[PDB]
Amino acid sequence: PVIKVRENEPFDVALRRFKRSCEKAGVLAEVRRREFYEKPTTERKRAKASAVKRHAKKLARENARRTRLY
Amino acid sequence: RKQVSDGVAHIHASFNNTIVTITDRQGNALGWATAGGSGFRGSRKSTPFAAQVAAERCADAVKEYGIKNLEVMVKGPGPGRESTIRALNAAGFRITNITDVTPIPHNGCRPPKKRRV
Amino acid sequence: RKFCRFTAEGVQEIDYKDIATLKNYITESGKIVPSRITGTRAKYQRQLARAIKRARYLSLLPYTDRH
Amino acid sequence: PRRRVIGQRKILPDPKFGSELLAKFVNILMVDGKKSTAESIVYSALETLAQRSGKSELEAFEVALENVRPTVEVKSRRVGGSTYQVPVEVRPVRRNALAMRWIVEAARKRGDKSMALRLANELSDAAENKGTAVKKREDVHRMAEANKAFAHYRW
RNA sequence: CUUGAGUCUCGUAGAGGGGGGUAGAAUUCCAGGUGUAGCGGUGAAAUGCGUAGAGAUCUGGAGGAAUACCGGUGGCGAAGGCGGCCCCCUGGACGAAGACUGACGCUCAGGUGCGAAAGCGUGGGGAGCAAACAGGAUUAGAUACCCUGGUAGUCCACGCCGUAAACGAUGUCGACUUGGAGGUUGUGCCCUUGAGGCGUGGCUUCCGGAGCUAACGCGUUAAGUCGACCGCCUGGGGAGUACGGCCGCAAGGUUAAAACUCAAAUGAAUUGACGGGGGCCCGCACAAGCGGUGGAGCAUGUGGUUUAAUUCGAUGCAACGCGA
Ligand SMILES: [Mg+2]
Ligand SMILES: [Mg+2]
Ligand SMILES: [Mg+2]
Ligand SMILES: [Mg+2]
Ligand SMILES: [Mg+2]
Ligand SMILES: [Mg+2]
Ligand SMILES: [Mg+2]
Ligand SMILES: [Mg+2]
Ligand SMILES: [Mg+2]
Ligand SMILES: [Mg+2]
Ligand SMILES: [Mg+2]
Ligand SMILES: [Mg+2]
Ligand SMILES: [Mg+2]
Ligand SMILES: [Mg+2]
Ligand SMILES: [Mg+2]
Ligand SMILES: [Mg+2]
Ligand SMILES: [Mg+2]
Ligand SMILES: [Mg+2]
Ligand SMILES: [Mg+2]
Ligand SMILES: [Mg+2]
Ligand SMILES: [Mg+2]
Ligand SMILES: [Mg+2]
Ligand SMILES: [Mg+2]
Ligand SMILES: [Mg+2]
Ligand SMILES: [Mg+2]
Ligand SMILES: [Mg+2]
Ligand SMILES: [Mg+2]
Repeated sequence: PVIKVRENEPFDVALRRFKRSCEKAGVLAEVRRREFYEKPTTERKRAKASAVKRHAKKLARENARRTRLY
Repeated sequence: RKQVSDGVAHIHASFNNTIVTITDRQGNALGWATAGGSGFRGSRKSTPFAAQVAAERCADAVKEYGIKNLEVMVKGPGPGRESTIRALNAAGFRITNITDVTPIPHNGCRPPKKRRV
Repeated sequence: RKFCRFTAEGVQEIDYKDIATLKNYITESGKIVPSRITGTRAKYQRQLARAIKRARYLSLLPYTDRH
Repeated sequence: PRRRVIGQRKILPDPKFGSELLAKFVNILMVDGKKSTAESIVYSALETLAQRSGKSELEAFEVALENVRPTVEVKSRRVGGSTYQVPVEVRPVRRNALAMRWIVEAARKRGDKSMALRLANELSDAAENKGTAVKKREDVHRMAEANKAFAHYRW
């Protein structure tokens, strides 16, 4: 994430542009992943659990589009 | 002693401490300041405020060199990735480039084991 | 909204030599953009990623933006 | 205070100077519901203070308040394995309350003969920026400058 | 005889396997430059590192290991498993059209081969990580969790071991039985008119109908309806143990009892209660405050002790100026 400040660019908006570039690159998330070793069984379990959650919200949304809370 | 007027700010932002080093374009250090060395220890050390104080101290540690503009290289995930940059700007510096230089291995060495805390 | 350009041009094998298109599927930092975002088919994504790795070997595209 | 929003009880201004500010002072000084003896102590102390330093009684009392009134305090927030003192700015109403209480406690700890003399010396010392009351303001502010690292981030 | 099972032709996808190269990040180490008082680590610390110049930063070098992004309830493999890129050798699967063989099939005790990780042998290699071990903490103790280090091992070659919650806790093969939304990979046809339409195969994910099921659930990839063969079970414990045999360098593996003892052990689901689970909301619960109690003397009640008797009852909150 290399940010170059342009002419008439306020510093605050340049810093904000830097946060986005780091965020889209996932630098902070990557370091969190690599801080400790995750057993291959664990990440496979974690990946499967995330896939289930991701799919579960897709199906659960439909029944909430068909329910009248009041 | 000598005037360079174009420096580079290296910011080492770990979870426990922040090290701010000002150097010229060729990597030769001119001054440094850390949160631990700025009157903060233990819990207080790993705070964005402590990193910001360190950046301010590193400015006076380098003011004699007459630096006008400098680039910022941020490394590490810890707090003080941001406050030190603002403190550098508030110190009277022209922030030209901001780049992240956090070491990201491409599946290199095995990291330590998970902490069971 | 995002469809597969390769399938719409009948690209057959993506060419590592064609740098112009490959830059459209790498991020600013040089990472490979997932097909979820570009909308490319799975078959061409494997061809696309394979092609990018060869270009990187030949130093036609950067591995990282830092280097 | 879990949910109950509480309004404000109105206090009558003092009989002599008609100040809501001073009426709170006699309430803080009063003990066991002896309001009349409390204001006697306060009124005589102000009379001594006014003559001892020239300024009008109400103006003189205010000057002492300005020198004792705090602007930041430390609330306490326990963390797993430690206790954190979070600096927080204090409301203008609580500003006066803390100053008034600190002066009264400082006066009660003084060695002067009468409570009026005990009080009158304290506002005199406070107006000149010395004594226990202002020392408390120094300690509260130093504590809240040392913990500026935990402010906002742990508010 | 050709419909089961095979062979041939043309293509397709794939981390399938073996061998050999190679590339870029990053860690560590070595040498040097700048530079100065801390670094590191934790819940907090300390051990440790540092004025003998660390950490930070820049340049050069060495070495090993693993391949971010792509990456996907995606793909391949009988299973175990397989993930940078390139080449060499090589297995299987699937689709299209036609031709060929003519039941050549299914299953399989014994047998044989493969088989994660750890472990074993020999010779290498060794960056990171890390059993053992050492120190620092934590604690009532702490042979732990946490911290600083760290050997075997993890890596390579060749042998050995043959075990895993080796799991879909579901043996293989074949046929049959309503559907819906996807993923992946072939293929036919239609103004290709497109980032189209209509079919037709393989594999795969999630729902769900009948039916089945103790229930949970399974549900054309069955745990439905049937057929073929194999393996296996017969209360809990003793015990996957002893003895014997076979295998192994060893660790051990495999086959596999009995006496004895119990009236249960177990599965699923239900109502509660509970959680150092979650959510929401309260209450002088905390917070924000004021005044006390605990110290003193006395009043009073209780315990205890004492006494001929110190009548009896009340004992966490909810007994103790209580029945009185
Ligand atoms: Mg650690
Ligand atoms: Mg020494
Ligand atoms: Mg092949
Ligand atoms: Mg014939
Ligand atoms: Mg057999
Ligand atoms: Mg092994
Ligand atoms: Mg060995
Ligand atoms: Mg050896
Ligand atoms: Mg350790
Ligand atoms: Mg020890
Ligand atoms: Mg270690
Ligand atoms: Mg077994
Ligand atoms: Mg397995
Ligand atoms: Mg089994
Ligand atoms: Mg179902
Ligand atoms: Mg039995
Ligand atoms: Mg029995
Ligand atoms: Mg045995
Ligand atoms: Mg035996
Ligand atoms: Mg509950
Ligand atoms: Mg309270
Ligand atoms: Mg008492
Ligand atoms: Mg009694
Ligand atoms: Mg009785
Ligand atoms: Mg009784
Ligand atoms: Mg009773
Ligand atoms: Mg009572």
